[PDB]
Amino acid sequence: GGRCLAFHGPLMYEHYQGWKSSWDEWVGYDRIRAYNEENIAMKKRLANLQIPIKLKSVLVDDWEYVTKDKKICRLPADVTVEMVLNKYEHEVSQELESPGSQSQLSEYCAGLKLYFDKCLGNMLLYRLERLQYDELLKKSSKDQKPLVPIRIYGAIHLLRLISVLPELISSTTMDLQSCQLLIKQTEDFLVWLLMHVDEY
Amino acid sequence: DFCSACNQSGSFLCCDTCPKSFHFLCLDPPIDPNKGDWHCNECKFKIFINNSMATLKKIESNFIKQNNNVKIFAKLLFNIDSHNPKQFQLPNYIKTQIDENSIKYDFFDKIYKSKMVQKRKLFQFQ
Amino acid sequence: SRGQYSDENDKIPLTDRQLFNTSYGQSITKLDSYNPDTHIDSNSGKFLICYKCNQTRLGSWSHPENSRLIMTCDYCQTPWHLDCVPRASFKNLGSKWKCPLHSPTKVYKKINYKVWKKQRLINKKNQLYYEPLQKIGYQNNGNIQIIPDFKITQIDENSIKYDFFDKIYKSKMV
Repeated sequence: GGRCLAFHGPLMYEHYQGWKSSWDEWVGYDRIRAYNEENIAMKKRLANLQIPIKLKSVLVDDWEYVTKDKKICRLPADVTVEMVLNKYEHEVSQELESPGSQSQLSEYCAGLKLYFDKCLGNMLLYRLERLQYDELLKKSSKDQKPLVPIRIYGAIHLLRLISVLPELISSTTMDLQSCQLLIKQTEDFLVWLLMHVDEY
Repeated sequence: DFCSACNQSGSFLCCDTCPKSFHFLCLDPPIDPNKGDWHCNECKFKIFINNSMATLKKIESNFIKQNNNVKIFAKLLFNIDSHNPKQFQLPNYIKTQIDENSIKYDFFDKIYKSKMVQKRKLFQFQ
Repeated sequence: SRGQYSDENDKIPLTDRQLFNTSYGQSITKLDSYNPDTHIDSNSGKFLICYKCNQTRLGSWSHPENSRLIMTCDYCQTPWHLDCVPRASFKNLGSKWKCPLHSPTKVYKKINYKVWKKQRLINKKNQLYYEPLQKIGYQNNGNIQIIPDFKITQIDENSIKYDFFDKIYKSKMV
């Protein structure tokens, strides 16, 4: 189909056109069109968005509170996001999600875990919290093991993380209905945490 | 001098390529200072991509062929070094082969969980 | 020739050699005389296997009535018997013979109605813009292509199966 479809420089392909039969080659390498290499280099140089107002008091309460206490005083924190992320597949996915595939919850949970795996160092880092992360990386470098933040970080910063993702969501070229779905599951998250006030 | 990632003054720290002022006790990369040289992440991607190589070609175009278990947000993962970090703030308004087996197993588990939620809904309907 | 619309749906006109002086037996028709050359493709010399029934049904010269007419598709070269799909004769004059297995140009979904006369493809210049981001619940209303302004996505088999199962798992309650 069409009139111009060639992996090499196009010669109105619909094999090297305009040449004899003793020049064919069908080996496999990388392919680039480049418009016949800029038309043989111009013929050899001419022949040479915000969260809804439902439970917004939490970040107001925690903005003043992290100035001197930072919401945590024990480095091996007993609160981990692993169980509260695992409970989503057993509590809200079996009740609120429409019958079908739970990919929109499980895949998003795995993506949130992957984002939390490397989100440290660039964002969500108060100054003394940065010092605490520095001392955690110092004490975790004595056995040349990777720093895994699933066992030393609480779930209290997850609310701030879903507060600070939407303005960097629109920082890249992205379709609007993906952001609509993002804010939809953010609304689902705040619906789930509306009555579960003990863990946060 | 100043700190773009601290919104303060602090001490003075300089860089060989793209010299910017930051805190000496808090390095811009996540690697702790507790060094012989310091290289910022914006300095890194610049000297790596933004100088003369693959400006038109998207590096993140072929990043999906090896990454698994993240699909919704992938363009923002590429430019994780192009933007410098900053201190805490808040606006006043608010105040493929193994991957094929992996996705096949995920679809298998999702089909079984669909069977379980079908059983749950016909149990709760009756 | 006179300045009419001519996309890939319409077949090229047949020449006078194939239409007037195409001998007697041939007569631009395979319904008459034994025509075993229509059952053999010149690309590989193998047998054209029909999609519905997996038989070429060439038959024998001693029993010409046991032979079944077959035709080659004009898009994917898929063989098809004349008795499986309801059709009397071949398709030589007019549009190209589109087998009933591809994407139709216009469909109807009565609910007044939506036509969706396809997008008839865009050339390989900068107008053809690709953006694969989301696989579940895109609502891209078609015009997709399969990989291993007019917005199109690089969809695969997994995403199609996912949204199909999602839609028929929401629709089985109604």
